[PDB]
Amino acid sequence: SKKLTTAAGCPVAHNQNVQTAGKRGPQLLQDVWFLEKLAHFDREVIPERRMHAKGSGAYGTFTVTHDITKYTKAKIFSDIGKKTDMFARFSTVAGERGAADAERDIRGFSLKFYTEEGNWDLAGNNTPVFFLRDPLKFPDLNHAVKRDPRTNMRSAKNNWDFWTSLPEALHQVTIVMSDRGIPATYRHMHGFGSHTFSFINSDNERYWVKFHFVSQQGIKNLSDAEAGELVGNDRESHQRDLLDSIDNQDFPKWTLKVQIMPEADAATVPYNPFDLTKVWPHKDYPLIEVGEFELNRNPQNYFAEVEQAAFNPANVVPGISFSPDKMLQGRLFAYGDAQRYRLGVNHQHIPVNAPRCPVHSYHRDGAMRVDGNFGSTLGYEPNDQGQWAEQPDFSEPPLNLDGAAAHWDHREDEDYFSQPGDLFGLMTAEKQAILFDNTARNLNGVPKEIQLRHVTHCYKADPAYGEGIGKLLGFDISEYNS
Amino acid sequence: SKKLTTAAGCPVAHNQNVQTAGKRGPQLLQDVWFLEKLAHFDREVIPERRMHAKGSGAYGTFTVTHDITKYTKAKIFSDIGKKTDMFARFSTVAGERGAADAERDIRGFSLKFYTEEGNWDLAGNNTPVFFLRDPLKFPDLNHAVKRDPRTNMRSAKNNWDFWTSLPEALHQVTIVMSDRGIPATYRHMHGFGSHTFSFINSDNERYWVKFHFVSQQGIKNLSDAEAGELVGNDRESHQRDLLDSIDNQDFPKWTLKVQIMPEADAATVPYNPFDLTKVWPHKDYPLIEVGEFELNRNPQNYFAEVEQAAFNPANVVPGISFSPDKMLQGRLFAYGDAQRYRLGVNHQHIPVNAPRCPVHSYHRDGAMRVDGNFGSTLGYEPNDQGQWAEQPDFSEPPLNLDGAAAHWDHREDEDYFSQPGDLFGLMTAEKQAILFDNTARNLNGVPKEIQLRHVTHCYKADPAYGEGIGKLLGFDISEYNS
Amino acid sequence: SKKLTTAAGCPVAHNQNVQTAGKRGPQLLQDVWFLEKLAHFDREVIPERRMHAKGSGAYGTFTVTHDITKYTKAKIFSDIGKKTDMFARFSTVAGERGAADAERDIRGFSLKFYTEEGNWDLAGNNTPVFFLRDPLKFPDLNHAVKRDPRTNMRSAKNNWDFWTSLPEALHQVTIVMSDRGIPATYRHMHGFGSHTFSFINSDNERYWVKFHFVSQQGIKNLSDAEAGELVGNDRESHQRDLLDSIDNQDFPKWTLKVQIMPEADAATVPYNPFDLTKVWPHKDYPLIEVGEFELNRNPQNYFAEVEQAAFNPANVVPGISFSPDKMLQGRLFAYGDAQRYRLGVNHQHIPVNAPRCPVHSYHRDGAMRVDGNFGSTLGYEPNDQGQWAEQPDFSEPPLNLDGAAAHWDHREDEDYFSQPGDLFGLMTAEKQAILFDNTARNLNGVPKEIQLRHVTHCYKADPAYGEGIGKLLGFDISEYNS
Amino acid sequence: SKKLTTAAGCPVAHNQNVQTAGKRGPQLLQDVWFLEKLAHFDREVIPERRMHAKGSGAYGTFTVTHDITKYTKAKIFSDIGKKTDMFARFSTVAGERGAADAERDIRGFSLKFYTEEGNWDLAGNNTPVFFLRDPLKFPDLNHAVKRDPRTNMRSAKNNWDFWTSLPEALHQVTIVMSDRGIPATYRHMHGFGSHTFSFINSDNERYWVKFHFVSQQGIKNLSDAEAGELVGNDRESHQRDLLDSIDNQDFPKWTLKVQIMPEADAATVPYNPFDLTKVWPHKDYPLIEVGEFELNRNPQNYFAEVEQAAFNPANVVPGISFSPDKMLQGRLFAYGDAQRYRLGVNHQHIPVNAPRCPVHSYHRDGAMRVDGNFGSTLGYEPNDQGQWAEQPDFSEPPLNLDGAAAHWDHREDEDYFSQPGDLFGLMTAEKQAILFDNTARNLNGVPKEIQLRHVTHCYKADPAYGEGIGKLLGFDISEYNS
Ligand code: HEM
Ligand code: HEM
Ligand SMILES: [Cl-]
Ligand SMILES: [Cl-]
Repeated sequence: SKKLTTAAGCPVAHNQNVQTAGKRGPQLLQDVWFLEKLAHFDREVIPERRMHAKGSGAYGTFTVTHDITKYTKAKIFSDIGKKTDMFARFSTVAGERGAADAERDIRGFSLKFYTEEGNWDLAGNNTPVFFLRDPLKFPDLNHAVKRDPRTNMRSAKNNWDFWTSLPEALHQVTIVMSDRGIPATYRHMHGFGSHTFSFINSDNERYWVKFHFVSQQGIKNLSDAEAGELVGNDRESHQRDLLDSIDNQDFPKWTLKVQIMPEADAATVPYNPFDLTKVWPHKDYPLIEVGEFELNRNPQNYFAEVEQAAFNPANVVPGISFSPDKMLQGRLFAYGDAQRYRLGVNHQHIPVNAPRCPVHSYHRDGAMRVDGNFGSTLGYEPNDQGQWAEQPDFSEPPLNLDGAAAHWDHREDEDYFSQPGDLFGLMTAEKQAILFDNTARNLNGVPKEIQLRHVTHCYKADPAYGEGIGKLLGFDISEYNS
Repeated sequence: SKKLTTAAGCPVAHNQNVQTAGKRGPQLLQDVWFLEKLAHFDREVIPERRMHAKGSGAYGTFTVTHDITKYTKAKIFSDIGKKTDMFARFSTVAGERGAADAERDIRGFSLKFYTEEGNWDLAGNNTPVFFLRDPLKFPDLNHAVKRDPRTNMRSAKNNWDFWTSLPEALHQVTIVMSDRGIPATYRHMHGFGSHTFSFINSDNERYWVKFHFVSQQGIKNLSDAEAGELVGNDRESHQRDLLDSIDNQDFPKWTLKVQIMPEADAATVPYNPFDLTKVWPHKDYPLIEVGEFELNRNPQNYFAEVEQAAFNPANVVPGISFSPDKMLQGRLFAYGDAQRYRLGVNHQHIPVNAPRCPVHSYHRDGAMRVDGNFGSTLGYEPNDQGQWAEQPDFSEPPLNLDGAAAHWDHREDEDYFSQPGDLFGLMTAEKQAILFDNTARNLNGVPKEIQLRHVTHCYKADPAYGEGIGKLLGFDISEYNS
Repeated sequence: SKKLTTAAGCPVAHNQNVQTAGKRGPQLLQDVWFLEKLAHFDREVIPERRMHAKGSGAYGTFTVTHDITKYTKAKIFSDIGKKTDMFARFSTVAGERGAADAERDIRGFSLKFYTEEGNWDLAGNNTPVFFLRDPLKFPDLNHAVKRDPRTNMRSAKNNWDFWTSLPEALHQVTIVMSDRGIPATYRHMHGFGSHTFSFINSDNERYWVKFHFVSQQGIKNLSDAEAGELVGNDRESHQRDLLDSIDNQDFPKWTLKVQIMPEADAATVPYNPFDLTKVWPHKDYPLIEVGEFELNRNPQNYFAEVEQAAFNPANVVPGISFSPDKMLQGRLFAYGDAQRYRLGVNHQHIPVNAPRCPVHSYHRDGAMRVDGNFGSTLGYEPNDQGQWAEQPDFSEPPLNLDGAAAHWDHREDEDYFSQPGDLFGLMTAEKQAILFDNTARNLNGVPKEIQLRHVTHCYKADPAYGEGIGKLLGFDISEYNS
Repeated sequence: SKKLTTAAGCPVAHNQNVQTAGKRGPQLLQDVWFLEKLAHFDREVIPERRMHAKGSGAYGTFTVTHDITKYTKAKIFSDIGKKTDMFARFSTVAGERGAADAERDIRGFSLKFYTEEGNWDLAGNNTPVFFLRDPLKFPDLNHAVKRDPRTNMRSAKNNWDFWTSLPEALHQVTIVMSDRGIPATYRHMHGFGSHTFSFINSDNERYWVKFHFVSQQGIKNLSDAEAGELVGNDRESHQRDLLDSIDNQDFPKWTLKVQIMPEADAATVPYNPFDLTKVWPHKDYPLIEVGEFELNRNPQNYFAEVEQAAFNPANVVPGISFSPDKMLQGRLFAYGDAQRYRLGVNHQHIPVNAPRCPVHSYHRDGAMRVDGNFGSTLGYEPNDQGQWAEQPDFSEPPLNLDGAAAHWDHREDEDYFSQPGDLFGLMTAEKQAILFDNTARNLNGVPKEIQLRHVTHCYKADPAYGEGIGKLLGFDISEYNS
């Protein structure tokens, strides 16, 4: 029971010395434990995630505290006090596997709720917005923010050339360059679904919805100087903090709140409600409390439960659906796809990914089939056994459409600057000074014409925002005020 | 259960019609069930086995009937009446996935015994010998007996050019060209370990051993004409027979018998006891009966239990070990290697491959890790927790060695023809004529110089053997006389 | 040079005998040539195709004979006498690698044209129609026509339960049960795109199109009895014929003809023009001649050129596009998905799949990257280098849409029987008798209620069609005439 | 030029906006550029190396300066002034992709020489020795020095529990805890083959050999405090240095020197000459200058040329071979094994891995076969076409052997401490204080019984070594005495 065996269950007699042809002779092929042990060792590693490769996870419990059942029939939300198992992974974005935790970056805020009608995956971020309006730009973002093909290092030129070429990116650039760019720990940041999603209620009415997760620990951040110091001591600071806190029974909590928009308002609101680079004003759609979750159990094995974790935005549950946010649409393809490659087609048989409700999922065979493959069950539908029966009671209402099939130009909406301006305007002088200093030092070494492209965008958001950065870089106002 | 869900447990509402932009419009990406179902479908297939790709499997039970505990300490054989669950896979060799069952070919006779001290895999054949003396020639044999690189069809010239270049191959060539080359069913053929292996007893004494599995149904074969007729009707004849026999409770049995040679005898016998192209004469080493098995249960799912089955000759149990047969030696590497590629590093977690005894196998991580991965258990040994403790009481005795590390030429042993001669001499005239006819027709269209090479080898086995084929082909006796 | 080396170019001295500790000792691990040779051998096999696994390929040339540039701007059709190289693969559907060539089945008719504006893949069939109207049924078809999960054999019950559950399948069921179900060779069958596609001209006007490939060798078929005799002798009959025909310089040819439907007609025609189970009457849309191709070159290596060939219906070229045929829509996802799994992400660097025109494809990294990965070229767009510039001149016209996003029920169109009834009406008494016999024998052993379901459908197509099978099965007319 | 196409060479019209059902409608599946672009993106990542994942590479040139042709027939050394092109990768050991360059760790020093008789791979380290005597302990070392299964962080307890269990590890622990544990740059460290290898001359005589690479830039190191400050600023410090140095034409250089031991001396020397934890004293075998290499080209693409680089210790060339060092013997299996998994079976067709000399490597098929697969060339040997002809002229002489096949206990050699003591004795008082300090801070938080185990080992090496650490930890000399 601490006794070593082979994978086939044979006792291992020799784990210290290989078999050789005499004391000083070469090694024998028939040391098969050596061959097995090293062959499994040689295959421990699987591909990292193409985005958010560096991260930390924990298990917890979501509890309903308020009634939103008029808007959604989702079983997770059905009764006050109702508890649901869940799993969260927090992460950086650009960093690879052993990259520093405490970098200036978006943080992933990824939740799996093990509901009675399926795993609901909400792969959120610590920001309500993102850089892009169209998912075609996503591989380009990755290539701009990660390592240069030649230098194998991040390139400020590549990063800023790309960002300055997409004025719609200004909102999230501002957020990442602000004081919230480096949370002090994963417990001291908020979470967001970011996208507009939808709620479907008992009567098949549709509402557009935003998910908000409010930290009960409050917001705490690190300056570039504090982060560099921390990173020099510990590339694993945020993992360390999450693990230690839960082991110390200091369980972090977040309050789920939602914004809910009747289907019809989408046609009338002054902002595109499906634009990922924009929020819905709280004045227009106030936050509505729903419940809270708390993270209260560390995984026993990081590789099995965290590295192998897969969150798919397409994994929704009755009462929760998508929206025509083009960014969300693209994500409906890319995650299942990336996860089948990264983890194997049968990766939902990995415990962390498995439903904790009845599952009868049809798909047969595939690599590493360990669940019995449904035994002798026939594989085709329609069939004379009524096997693999669809469930029409769960059918969503149609969605009205208007206009031709085409590549519609998102730049028809040129409101790239007002929401960033609003954000900047709300900052204290200290927060504005931090913003300015972070941006200016990030722009160091970046070719002047790219710098000026950014300063111009900041100016259009708010003249004080452009000027704050322009002054630090040594530009005359005339260079960026047109 | 009948109701259809996604892999994440979400009810599936539409399994008949995809989502489109209007009745006559193009398909929408947000049909996420379509993407999941097709993405899994697209990944059902895994690589087939490189050898013995076509096969049939069943479960059964082995029972000890005689006491051989004087020679082996293996728990499987420890008590008369002791029963052990097992899995068997029968197969052709050259045929791919949907190739005909009823071909002229060796048949695989592969057994997995779920013992209390590990899974014992014996991947045997329906013949006591093989074509080759050295494992380097194995890929060459595959390339000669399978599809030509250009034609994509088997090539008589490739096959016979290769066979005629290895005079040692004559024993197994004679067998495959004899009436035994096409068993009528898997139930009407014998099985053999083929290789010399070893038994180790309670006092750590070593014996060399051969395993023999004698069909209790007896031997039944098909002629080329009968097999062709059958194949034309049914490429699945042997699967159908095996499955149907078991479904009608006519369970096939085999009797295990062994030859046992004291270790010291191997230096004194007139033949090489580790030459896979040779048998041990029954006169020198009589068959010693051990027990019997029956196959009494069909797999519920063929892909998960038969296709994914992995038999590795290196999976031995205490009391059973290997020998210096170079062919056996090469197989100690190749199977685990082939199986990690074909099935994944964690394939021993697939139920058919899993031990039924205690397993504490050390290896961590790897693709599709579903077993918990030993949780938080440390991964290194030596350690201060007594974890992963080796088991020195199961240590095998040393093997004495003599001579330098070198590529010793097996052709020092030029006894290529005497055992084929003995086999031929024991055939009735009808069996000899069948041999002559099968060989002559197999050699059809093969260049004459290659045909002559084979006829010469046959003549050297027995003059009547060479002449029997020589006459059919129109050769003058002086052409192969010398 | 024919001298043997390692993969790293080191001379190999010993390819006949492995290195051992003495003449009769165990094998040494340091025989690294053995390890490398067997490790590569162990990895020769990749997954077969999930459908059409069994096949044959050849290179050839397409030549334009007629002017259709009024309808399409595609460069392949731009000038009379213009030659374009191509590769074709013909195949069965249900058979695995190694299954019989001469089975009753659809034949794949897959073409890759190496045009100056990209590879145009047309993955067609030897039939103008198919069994299904909706791509969700495809994995079900696979599972119904291939091996039973338990028996590992084809199942008449599974196949016919499935087909009788889909009355729309009757058209293709009729075709596959007719004398055309077994082509005598690949050269003696027609090819079809089957789907409605589109042509776009210089003025961006869209026409709907069907592609027809008319065999210049004529149609030749085999009966079940003739096919059985052939299979019994040769599982590779159609490969043998194609290879041998091309080596003998008897190059097979087909004439490309098209049906062309103005965009506005689609709304007015009495049949759904995007229904894969229906053809467009030649009376309404006569065949328009375009050109011809001949296959004149056998591949040098079958694995590298044929097995590794990837045909993706999404690989269209300017002037050729898709249609809202839901079956074609589903294919736009499945192939590239299946192919990246089967062949690797970078399979388009395999010579057979590579374009023979300017290519600058942007995708970076991925497994087995051999093309240089664009060197130091930056990887993001937009960028300040004008790199990865889109080509707006090649933009397609918008497609007009109407109606809500929904899973629209295709069974709104209940015209299941008229086109099968028409096809039957065109058959001679002899061809009808063959159809009746083929169907009755195919329904042998199938549960009576399933048989009756098919006969009922055949009855509704034409009373004589139903009665022909009904008689052979011993049914009274009252059992199926309602 | 600079224009975007699909992988099949079709021009891409829309790279900014995905195709939707109207301006604000959901995304259409038929946007096939989106699917292709995202599917390739989703598959960019391959597994990182199991050890030495973090690294930097460059191309250079080796020049022979002096004559050692008396001892080796290797072509690379055959003539003074002879130039050989090459590639080098330098690396850390424990860090993943993204981990800091400037950690306390062994550095990998890995060389590929493109010789006229094969690629000679020499995967060395920046140290002449290593922690272990037996290759079975390698996965244990990985699991001890990398991330704990539960915490996902490195563990001082795990690491030192393991190192203190292996007294033989002291030599390398001393070196990694010394000032040379953090090279300032890759240019400012030495390289070593570490293992005893062999040289074979024109007369087939064998010499044992050690390879040394002496930095022409000198040795320069960073203290823990200096390294932490650097890491806080830049995780890519060593990549940055190597890249910029070469771009600045400041080409780093190393002189190759060898130690050469006649075969006979191996039995007479007072140290095991095949013990990887030991050096050969310069007193007995002085360094003999051979040539130098410079690194003078940065790779064009890091992924394709550095990440995909594979160095296999078994890739030796005529004139150079192995030794019975158990650790070297194990590496002969593991690297090819790991690389086939990580990179694909055909990874030696990746340009950096490709030989420039004649290559005729035999192996057929396998994933991503892009080289032509030897076209129609037959695949078996022996054959009648002279194909795949072995090269017996390059045969190596036999190695005399003595003793039984057994798992021989290396702890028969109890000389664990003398060489670490010799090294300690040669350090200045300042470098000794640095050693004490690095070690004592490394032991922080490690259970006292483990700490004491290490101090005991150090004392055995030299009383002042043990006392130096003992003092800093607050132990009395009597607690770790003798
Ligand atoms: C929703 C409908 C369909 C789906 C999802 C589907 C799926 C597939 C898949 C996954 C493959 C293997 C691809 C590969 O690995 O390269 C394949 C092969 C093939 N299919 Fe389809 N199929 C569909 C309908 C059709 C139709 C309607 C046709 C004819 C018009 C067709 C013709 C072919 C041919 C010719 C091949 C073999 C291509 C080759 O020679 O490599 N399929 N199919
Ligand atoms: C039992 C002993 C050892 C085993 C089993 C082992 C195993 C491995 C493995 C699996 C890798 C990753 C290989 C790849 O994916 O390309 C690796 C990398 C490496 N190892 Fe070893 N190792 C051993 C000892 C050593 C020793 C003694 C040295 C130095 C003399 C060394 C130097 C290196 C270097 C430099 C690399 C990275 C090669 C590169 O730059 O791509 N290793 N090792
Ligand atoms: Cl994949
Ligand atoms: Cl592998």
